[PDB]
Amino acid sequence: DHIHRVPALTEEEIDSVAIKTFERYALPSSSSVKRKGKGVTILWFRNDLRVLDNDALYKAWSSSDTILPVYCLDPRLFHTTHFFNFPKTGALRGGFLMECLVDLRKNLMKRGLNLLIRSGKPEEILPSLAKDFGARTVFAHKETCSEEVDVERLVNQGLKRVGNSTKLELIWGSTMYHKDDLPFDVFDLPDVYTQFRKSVEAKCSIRSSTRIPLSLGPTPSVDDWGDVPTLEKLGVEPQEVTRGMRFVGGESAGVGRVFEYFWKKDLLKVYKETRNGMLGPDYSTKFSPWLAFGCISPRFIYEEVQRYEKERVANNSTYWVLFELIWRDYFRFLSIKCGNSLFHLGGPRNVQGKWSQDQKLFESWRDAKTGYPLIDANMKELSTTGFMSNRGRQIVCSFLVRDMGLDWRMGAEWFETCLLDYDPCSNYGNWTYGAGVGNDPREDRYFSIPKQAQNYDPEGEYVAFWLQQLRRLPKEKRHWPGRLMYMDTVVPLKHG
Ligand SMILES: Cc1cc2nc3c(=O)[nH]c(=O)nc-3n(C[C@H](O)[C@H](O)[C@H](O)COP(=O)(O)OP(=O)(O)OC[C@H]3O[C@@H](n4cnc5c(N)ncnc54)[C@H](O)[C@@H]3O)c2cc1C
Ligand SMILES: Nc1nc(=O)c2c([nH]1)NC[C@@H]1CN(c3ccc(C(=O)N[C@@H](CCC(=O)O)C(=O)O)cc3)CN21
Repeated sequence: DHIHRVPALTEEEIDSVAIKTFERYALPSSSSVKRKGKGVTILWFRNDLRVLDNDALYKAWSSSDTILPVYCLDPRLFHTTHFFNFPKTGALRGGFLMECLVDLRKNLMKRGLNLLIRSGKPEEILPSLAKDFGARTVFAHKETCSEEVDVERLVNQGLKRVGNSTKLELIWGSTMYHKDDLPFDVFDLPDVYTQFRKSVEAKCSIRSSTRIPLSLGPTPSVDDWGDVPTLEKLGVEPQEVTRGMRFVGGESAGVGRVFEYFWKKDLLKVYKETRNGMLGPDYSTKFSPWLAFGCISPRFIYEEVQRYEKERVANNSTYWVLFELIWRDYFRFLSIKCGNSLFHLGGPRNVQGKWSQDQKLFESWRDAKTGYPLIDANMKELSTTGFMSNRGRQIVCSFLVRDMGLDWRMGAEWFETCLLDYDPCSNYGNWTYGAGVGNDPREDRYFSIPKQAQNYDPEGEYVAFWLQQLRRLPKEKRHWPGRLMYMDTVVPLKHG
């Protein structure tokens, strides 16, 4: 078949939906906020590429009279992964990022601002801009993992080294439940998801999304706002989606997908019954890439769900989308409690010894040549589109770790290279769980390829779509085609 744009909306539809959505959440009046004499501030964007429900943007605006929005294309983002040195950012996510930047500049311009784009390290670019424009502060969202917090440290020290006079203000964001509202400090986050969930749902409230004014200007006088970099300048060979889902970067496209899934298609009311699907855009929200880049936020999604429940229907599916967003919150907070044990072979559980790093075995998994259609189709979906269904990710993870016996980080780093929605907290969090090195032993499980195939792809419709040489075969053969109609198997399945 062809490439399915996600969202499937036309460029005009995306623009009108974005306008209506921005309109719906616009700040009624800026009456009560005085900006006179507050000076210049720099807003440093990272993975919060949106205008809507952006607390850093709001705080920057309300504490200044002029804002200089900046995005730094950090050279380290295009180097290599930590342990196995795969590309740090694969071509597909890189392409999605560029679309996100183009859209952010466009949306900032609509509110009277613009986005200064520079290529280089934030700790070198920001202190320089702060001095040049006499900014009193640099606002940004707080991140949680080692690499990102190290950059925060370098930027903070860079600003001090040019004087006091300039402060880095990090704002908590990204989560549906706010860190400050939790019924426990993250150091004491429950190691069992169910307990974390029951606690926040019983003792916490979700904050309303932050309303942003329609007028946010002016910016300082800038001679060159910068071109959006090209992947080629960054040393990445562009790659386009040849088949399947083609996700469209940017906040505009993101709110367009929320509109598309919830309202236009009215699929939210059946979400829970379909979320284990693997084929097509319809089986789940597909919000992950926009959430990862911060093109959309969970507080916004929650308010849309509330409106849906009021106007259309409230049931187990409308609630389940929130259940899943809580999983995202959980791994984000867990990243703080775990620190770098999140990336260590033994994981947070600080487990065992073992594991092979057999390059040949790994490559067969990576290149979709394991000989098992269920596995191969998923790995091909990933390298072709930068996305994989949640069901598929759990399965390929179990296969790599349990059937192939490989160092789980090889799989985690490959996902890091390929996923449009790559998020360290969620990626490594879910990998530690699947690998059995997280701190909830009740989640340690082996996925039977035959059973999974039977339960989630009975007609072999999914593997057939991705592995066209199986399309002619009847089911039964689709999943056990044999070595001639398909290919040899690289390893026996660990469980009979
Ligand atoms: C090995 C492995 C690696 C993963 N890597 C990532 C990753 O790098 N980034 C990422 O965002 N998700 C990751 N996931 C979680 C989950 O598979 C994806 O969020 C989901 O497939 C994204 O598609 P969706 O938006 O249609 O999902 P939906 O089912 O529509 O869920 C809605 C939202 O809930 C959140 N969510 C749902 N399930 C999970 C989960 N298990 N953990 C965390 N958040 C969840 C996401 O933000 C998602 O967009 C991983 C899962 C596994 C098993
Ligand atoms: N977005 C993102 N953020 C990250 O921080 C991150 C990724 N992705 N991808 C995976 C890598 C690997 N992660 C790691 C892994 C190990 C240490 C580590 O062992 N640190 C030592 C101290 C420094 C040293 O001696 O190496 C430690 O004792 O914790 C740090 C970060 C950070 N990683």
